[PDB]
Amino acid sequence: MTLTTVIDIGNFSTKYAYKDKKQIKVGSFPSILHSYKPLEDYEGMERVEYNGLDYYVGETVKNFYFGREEQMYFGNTRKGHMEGQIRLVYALYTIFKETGKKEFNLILTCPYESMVTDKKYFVQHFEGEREVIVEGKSFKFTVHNIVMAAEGLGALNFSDSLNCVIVDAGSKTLNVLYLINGSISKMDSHTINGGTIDNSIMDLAKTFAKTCSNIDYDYPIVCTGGKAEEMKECLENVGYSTVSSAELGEDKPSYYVNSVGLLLKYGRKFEEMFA
Amino acid sequence: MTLTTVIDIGNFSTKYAYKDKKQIKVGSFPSILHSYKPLEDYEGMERVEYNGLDYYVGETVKNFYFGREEQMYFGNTRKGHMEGQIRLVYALYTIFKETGKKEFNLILTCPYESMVTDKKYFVQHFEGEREVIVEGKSFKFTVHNIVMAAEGLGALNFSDSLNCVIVDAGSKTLNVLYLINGSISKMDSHTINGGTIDNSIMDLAKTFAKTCSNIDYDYPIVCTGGKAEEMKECLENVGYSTVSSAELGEDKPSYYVNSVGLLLKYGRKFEEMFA
Amino acid sequence: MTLTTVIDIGNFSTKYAYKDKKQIKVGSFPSILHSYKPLEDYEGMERVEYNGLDYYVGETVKNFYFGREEQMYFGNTRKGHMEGQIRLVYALYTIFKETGKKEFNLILTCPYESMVTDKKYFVQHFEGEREVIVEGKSFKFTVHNIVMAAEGLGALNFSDSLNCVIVDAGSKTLNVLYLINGSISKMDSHTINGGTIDNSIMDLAKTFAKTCSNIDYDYPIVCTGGKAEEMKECLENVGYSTVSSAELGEDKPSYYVNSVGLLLKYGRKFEEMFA
Ligand SMILES: Nc1ncnc2c1ncn2[C@@H]1O[C@H](COP(=O)(O)OP(=O)(O)NP(=O)(O)O)[C@@H](O)[C@H]1O
Ligand SMILES: Nc1ncnc2c1ncn2[C@@H]1O[C@H](COP(=O)(O)OP(=O)(O)NP(=O)(O)O)[C@@H](O)[C@H]1O
Ligand SMILES: Nc1ncnc2c1ncn2[C@@H]1O[C@H](COP(=O)(O)OP(=O)(O)NP(=O)(O)O)[C@@H](O)[C@H]1O
Repeated sequence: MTLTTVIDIGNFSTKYAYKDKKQIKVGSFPSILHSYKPLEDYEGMERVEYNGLDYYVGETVKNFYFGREEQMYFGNTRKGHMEGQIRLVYALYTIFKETGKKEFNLILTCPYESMVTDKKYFVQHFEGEREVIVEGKSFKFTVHNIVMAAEGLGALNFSDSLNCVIVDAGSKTLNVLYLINGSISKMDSHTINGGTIDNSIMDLAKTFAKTCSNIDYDYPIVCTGGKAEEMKECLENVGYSTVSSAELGEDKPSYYVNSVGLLLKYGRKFEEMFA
Repeated sequence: MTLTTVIDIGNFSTKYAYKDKKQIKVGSFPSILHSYKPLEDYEGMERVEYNGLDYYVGETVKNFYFGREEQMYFGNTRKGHMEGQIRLVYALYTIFKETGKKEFNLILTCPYESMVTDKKYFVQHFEGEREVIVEGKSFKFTVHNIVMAAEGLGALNFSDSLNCVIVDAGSKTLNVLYLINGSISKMDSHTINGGTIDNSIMDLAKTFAKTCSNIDYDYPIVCTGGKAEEMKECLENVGYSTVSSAELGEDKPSYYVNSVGLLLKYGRKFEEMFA
Repeated sequence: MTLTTVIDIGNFSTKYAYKDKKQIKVGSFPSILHSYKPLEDYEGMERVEYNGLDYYVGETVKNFYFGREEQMYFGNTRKGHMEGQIRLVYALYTIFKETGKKEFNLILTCPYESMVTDKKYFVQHFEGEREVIVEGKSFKFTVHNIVMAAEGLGALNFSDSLNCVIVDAGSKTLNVLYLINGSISKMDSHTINGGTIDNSIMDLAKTFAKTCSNIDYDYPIVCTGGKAEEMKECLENVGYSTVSSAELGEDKPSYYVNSVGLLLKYGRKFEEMFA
C-alpha cells in the first residue's frame, strides 16, 4: 500500500500527485460540493457520506448551484475544514479507485500559518483507520502519519535556487512563501485574502505588493497556481524583474504544480518522513 | 402626529420601533396572513381591506393554515410586496390603535439590493394619503416621505465600531451588510436565500461562509435576527473569531433588534430626514 | 498660476511645500488609499478618478482596511507608481482647493536611483494638460516641466555645510544621500529597504551602518523623515558622533522636512528651472 499521496484540497479544485512509479499523474477534480444525499436518480456527482457529513461532489455540482453563482466556492479557507474534509475524502476515494489501494501516505498542503491548526483538523478527522460510503459503496482505509506542508511550496522545484518568494495565485486564496535557502520564513511569510476569483489579477498583484513591500524588485519571484502565467506577467508590469511562472514540465497547466512539485522535489524526504 | 415609525415587515413577523418618547416599545405581530374576508363569526385575525387587497392577519391565521404548514410563510422576499403591503398596513393600524394617531413618519427596511425597488413599491402603494378598512372600521392616514433602509442595519448600534459585517438570520432571508465606517458597501453586500426556517443554522452559516469568503475570520461579525445567538455560536464553530450577537438591551429577544436598533442609533437622523 | 509645487508622495503620507508667498505651509494628508469608487453614501475619503484609475483617498481609508493592517501601506517604492499617481493627483487637487489655482510648477522627489524612471513615469502620466474627477467634480489642470529631485534632499537646508550624508527614515523606505559640496554622489548614494514601519529604528540604524560602512563615524550625518530624532539618537548609540536631526524651524515635526526644506533651500533655483 504505502502510496505517497500528496493531495491538494484546492478551493477551486483538488488534485493528487499520482507518482505512479514512473510518472506523476494528477488525480484532480472540481472541489465544488453540495450537501444532502437524497436527490433521486441522479448520476454525475457522487454521494459522499463521511464523519456524519453528507455531500455531493463532482462536475455536475455546478448545475446544482445553477443561478447561485457564488456559493459554488468555499474559498479563503485560512485553514482546512469543513467541506475540505469531503474534498479530501473524495480524493482519497478517487485515487483509491485509480490505484485500487487503501492505506495512504497522506501529505497535505495548506496556508502556512494554518498548518498547525490544519494538522489538528485532519489528524482528528483522518489520522488512522477511517471509512467512507460513496454512492452506497463502503470503503475502509487508513492513514498513519499525515504530513502537512505549505500550500504552493512544491513550486520550489522550478524555483531556481530560490532564496526568496513563491506567489500562489489560487481561487480565493493568495499564498506568499518567503522561502530562504530551503525553508519557510515564518516571521515573514503569510497568506492573503482573497484570490483569483473575487478580483483581478492586477488587484491581487497590487495587493501582494502592498503586503510585501519588503520584497526587493529584483527578488526571484516564482508564481504558481491558477493564473500563474498571467500573474507573473502582471507582476512584471507592476515592476518586479526576476519573476517566473512555475511551468510544470509536461502539459500540466499552472494550477497543477503545488502538490505535483512538492512530490517532485521533496518526494524521498517524505518517503522517509511518513515511513 | 409625526411619529417616527421604523417598521419591519419581517417575513416571520413584523415589528415597530415604538419610540414612545421615553422608551422604545415594540409593536410586533405574526406576519402570516391569508386572503378572503368572508369567513363568518370569527374573531382572532382581523379583516384587512386595502388597495383592493383582502387578507386576514393575526395569530389565529396559523389555524387557518392548519395542515398547510408551509404556505404559512411568504419568505425570501428579495423585495417588498405583495402581502408585505398588508403587513405594513396592519402594522400601521396596530400602532395607530396604540397611539391613537395618524400621519406616520414611515421608515421601512428591506434587503439592501432591493431598496430602490421597494421604495418604488411602497411609495406607489403608501406614499401620501391612504385609508384602510379593518374589520369594517375605516381609517384614513398618510405618509409624507417614506424612508427606506437596509434590513438589519439597526444592529449597528450594538456593533462596536463596526467597519465590517452584520449577519441577519431571518425567517427565510439572510442579509449580509458589509458596513464600512458607517455606510453600506453596495459592491460587496448582498442578500442570501433562504433563511432560518428552510434549513439549519449550520447550513446558513456554511452558506454565509461560501458567499463571503472575502471576510477575514477576525472581522467583527455581528449577528442579528431570529436565532442570532445560536447563529453567532455556530459561526464561531465555523471558525470566525470576533463574532457577537446584537443583544437588544432590555428583555427584547434577538429578532426584535433590526428596526429598534435602527431607531436607537439613527433616530435623530431620520427626525431630520423625514422632516 | 505658476505656483511652485514641491510635493512629496511619501508612502506613509504626502505633503506639499505651500510657499504661500510669506510662509511655507504644508499641504499634507495620509497616502493610504483603496480602489473602487462605488461604495455608497460615504464621505471621509474622496473618490478619485484619473488616468482610468479609481481610488479612494483620505483619513477614513484606515477604516476601509480595518483588520487588513498591512495593505494600508504601499511602501518600498523604489520608483513612483502606481498608486503614487493617485497620491500626486489628490495632492494637486488638495492644493488646488487650497489655492483655487491650476497650472502647477511641479517638483517631485523620489529615491535617487529611480529619478530617471520616475521622470519617465510622471512625465507620461502628468506632464502637460490633465484632468481629474474627484467626488464627481471635474478639474482640469496642467504641468509644464516636472522637476525631479532626490527624496530627502531638502534636509540640506539644515545640514550645516554638509559634505556628507543625509539619512531619510521614512515609512518603509530608507534613503541615503551622500551629498558632497552640494551635489549627489550617484556612485555612492543609494536607497535601502525597508523602513520605519517594518522594523525597529535600531534595525534600520544597523542596516544603514552595514550599507554605509564607508562613512566615517565623524561624518556630519543629518537625519530626516519620520522618526528623525529617534533615529539620530539611535545612530549616536550605534557610534556616530556628529549626527543631527533636521529640525524644521517652526512646529513642523520631522517628517515634514523633505519637500519643505527643498523649497526652502533651492526655491529660486527651481523658479529658474521650471520657468
Ligand atoms: N480542474 C481544472 N481545470 C481547469 N482549470 C483549473 C482547474 N482547477 C483549477 N483550474 C485553474 O486554476 C484556477 C484556480 O486555481 P486553484 O485551483 O484555486 O489553485 P489551488 O492552489 O489548487 N487552489 P487554492 O490555492 O486553494 O485557491 C482556476 O480559475 C482555473 O483557471
Ligand atoms: N413574534 C415572535 N415571537 C417569538 N419569536 C419570534 C417572533 N417573531 C420572530 N421570532 C423569532 O424570530 C425568528 C425569525 O426571525 P425573523 O422574524 O424572520 O426576523 P426578521 O428580520 O424580522 N424577518 P426576516 O428578516 O424578513 O426574515 C423566528 O423563528 C422566531 O424564533
Ligand atoms: N500625517 C502625519 N501625521 C503624523 N505623523 C506623520 C504623518 N505622516 C508621517 N508621519 C510620521 O512620519 C512617519 C513616516 O515618515 P514618512 O511620512 O514615511 O516619511 P516620508 O519621507 O514622507 N515617506 P517615505 O520616505 O516615502 O517613507 C510616520 O510613522 C509618522 O510618525
